[PDB]
Amino acid sequence: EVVLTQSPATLSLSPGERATISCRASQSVGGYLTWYQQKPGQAPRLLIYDASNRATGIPARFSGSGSGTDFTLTISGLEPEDFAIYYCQQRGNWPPITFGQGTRLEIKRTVAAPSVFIFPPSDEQLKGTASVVCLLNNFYPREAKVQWKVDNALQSGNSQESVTEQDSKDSTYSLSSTLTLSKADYEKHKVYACEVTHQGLSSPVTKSFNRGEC
Amino acid sequence: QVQLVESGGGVVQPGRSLRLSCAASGFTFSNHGMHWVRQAPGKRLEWVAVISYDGRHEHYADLVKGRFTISRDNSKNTLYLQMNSLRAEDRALYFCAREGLSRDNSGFTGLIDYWGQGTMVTVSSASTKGPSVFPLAPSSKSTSGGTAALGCLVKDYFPEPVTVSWNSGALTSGVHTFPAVLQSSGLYSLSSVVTVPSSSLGTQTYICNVNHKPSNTKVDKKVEPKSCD
Repeated sequence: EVVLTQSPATLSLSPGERATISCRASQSVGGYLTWYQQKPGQAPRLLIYDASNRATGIPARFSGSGSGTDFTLTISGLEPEDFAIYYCQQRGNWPPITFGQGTRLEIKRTVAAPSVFIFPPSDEQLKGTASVVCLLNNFYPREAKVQWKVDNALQSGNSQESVTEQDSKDSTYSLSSTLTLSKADYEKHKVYACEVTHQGLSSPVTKSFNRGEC
Repeated sequence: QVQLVESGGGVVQPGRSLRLSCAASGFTFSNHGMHWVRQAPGKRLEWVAVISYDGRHEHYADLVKGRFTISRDNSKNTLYLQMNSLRAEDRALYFCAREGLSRDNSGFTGLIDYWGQGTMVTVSSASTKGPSVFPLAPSSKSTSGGTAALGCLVKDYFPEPVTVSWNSGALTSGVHTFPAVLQSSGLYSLSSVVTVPSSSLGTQTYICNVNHKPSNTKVDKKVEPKSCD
């Protein structure tokens, strides 16, 4: 199968700038390369086919170029509606029809460290499981990590995280991580800490509480 | 005026079957080859299968070979995807897509030009269940420099989705409802938070309105501030 590799994985730009997205194939596919745009909760939309031909209604600011194994999607004068995910697809050697892994074009803004909040389990939930929540609010860029520690023991495999889509107004993201323990284990320990790693923070920030503190 | 409307999506037990449909209109269905492409939430697009305009030829992705069957009924402009021996990893949004006409009115092109909005397929043996809603009360540990964070933990429900609003919809600013997450129990969980001025904790009540229509369950949870230390 033809492996399609897009680069970069994510592009951070602002309105008015030029976006350059690459798509490289493991083997030659001539000019049989298509580009799609996909917005969350929406199906992909045909942009360019045959490497450089724009589909009906697609504005001239979108231009495709390349041949063989190297292709490029260039978006000049970026507009708000251009921020989405882009995929390349080849029809030079198939089946199977193959797609690139996608490139995320997001809005660039200046770094904003996350405001960190931590929530102990509710009395109501305590009445057989305990969930501890850590909130990383309105930060940028998107990359952020949360590490859980119980009585200073690094936690593994017992937490799940989720991230919001980039805010349309302030261009920030928010992340929430939940540590789930059995009530027995929760009553078993005292210190619960959420360690946050984000580039807006020169060093990791730790947010914690003792069982029964709040 | 090209339209492709998928249907048939829903929850299916692991190992069982499900047949998807795609009603086409706005173009000459019998002249185009058709495809099925899937995509797991937040994941990449994955081609599934293709069928010629006259149904004489089909091709499948290696992951579905021998399990899925693509077919069509040109007399009713309908495309089908018979899925058998379903697996957890088959979960995804299934799109039926049209491919462009061929030079010769005979071969495949692989030029997928129109996509339907898809139909969701979930493979699980979990029973439908409304969520338990727990408060994420504001306290010293969740209040920073004039701003307080509070929310609701919408836990253990199936299947998706749930909707969350604050103060009957009057509170929208500062609200963040995160993507649901699948627990090892097979049940979903999600959190909805909102940041407000610390100065409002004593003058404004906060309540999260949670709705899970698959189980037709409604829950309004009051989130009250707590003292700490």
